[PDB]
Amino acid sequence: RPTFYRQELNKTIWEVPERYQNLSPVGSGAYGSVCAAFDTKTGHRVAVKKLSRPFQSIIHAKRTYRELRLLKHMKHENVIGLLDVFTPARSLEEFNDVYLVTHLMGADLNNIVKCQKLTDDHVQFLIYQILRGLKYIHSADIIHRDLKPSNLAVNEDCELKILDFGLARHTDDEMTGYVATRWYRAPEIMLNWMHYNQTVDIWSVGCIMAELLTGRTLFPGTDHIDQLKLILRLVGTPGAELLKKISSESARNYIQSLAQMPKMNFANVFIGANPLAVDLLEKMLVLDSDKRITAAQALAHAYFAQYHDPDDEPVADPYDQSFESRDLLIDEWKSLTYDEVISFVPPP
Ligand SMILES: S=C(NCCc1ccccn1)N[C@@H]1C[C@H]2CC[C@@H]1C2
Ligand SMILES: [Cl-]
Ligand SMILES: [Cl-]
Ligand SMILES: [Cl-]
Ligand SMILES: [Cl-]
Ligand SMILES: [Cl-]
Repeated sequence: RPTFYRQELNKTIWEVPERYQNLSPVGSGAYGSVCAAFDTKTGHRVAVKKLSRPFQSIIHAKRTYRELRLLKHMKHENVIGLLDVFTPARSLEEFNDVYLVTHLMGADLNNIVKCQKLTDDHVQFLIYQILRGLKYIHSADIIHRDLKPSNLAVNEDCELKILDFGLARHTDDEMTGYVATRWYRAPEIMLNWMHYNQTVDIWSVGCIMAELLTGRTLFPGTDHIDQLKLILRLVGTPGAELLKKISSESARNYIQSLAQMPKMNFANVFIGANPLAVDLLEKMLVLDSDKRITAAQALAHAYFAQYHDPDDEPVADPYDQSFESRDLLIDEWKSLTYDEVISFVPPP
């Protein structure tokens, strides 16, 4: 067991191993506080995330377990990777606090795309890395669900990592009105049309790739309905085949109230873009999710000819998510989380 020291950082007590020095607050969502630090063991500038009220309810306790299981599994260049997890507790009986550690990232896609100049070569490399990471995530039957520019970390050399997996956190109010939180969402999940699957992430990659090419948001809707009208104007109103797959009758009833529109010409929307970029956007931005290109199929598209290497696009170990259908008490979720903290093995 390392030695721990205590310090108060913006109204909060932090108890961390001596290896972590020069702690300084970076911010706080509603589910945690984050400090920057120097790790004397690895020599990395690290990002440390402390959880707020991890075991306050059954919902919160299960979310804490879900986040720790997911972060312990992900071992890929283009996805967030765990360096450490710790608790100052010496037993299950006094266990209350969880701390998570990752290699530090100082900016998102918004920081590097708006406030710089992107060649087609930059767009190829950034979208290649997102799809390399997604092939790995999807091979473990994991769905991200919340891909958007603020959840993609990018460094000086244009190297990219996916972070902030959807842990089923987003509220009704967070998705309301003129908000970036909704602009990258597939229409089947925005309006609860049907049981969704991993194809929802490919829709989000299409919206991100269009925005890198034009410098503008693809579907900046003022509300759920305005956004659907923007989507259907580009990709066309649904045919009988997709309408049958919408399980919600009221959702089906509303779509059928809209005047029929054909799919637009993408060469006339994305004026001047590489024709191979236009062709890939047409294969991602398909209304019927059954017919979208997969991450594994997209990596072999001629747009990425420069970067594609089928011997260096790895898949994940199997990931058991049977806990998701399990009904347990707070103290049972807390015991499972404790076991995952003490069994952690750091990377080499
Ligand atoms: S290193 C980082 N997030 C990791 C958070 C985390 C998540 C899990 C465990 C530990 N730390 N985020 C950078 C700060 C903002 C600017 C670029 C991105 C967003
Ligand atoms: Cl230490
Ligand atoms: Cl990482
Ligand atoms: Cl504790
Ligand atoms: Cl964003
Ligand atoms: Cl597993």
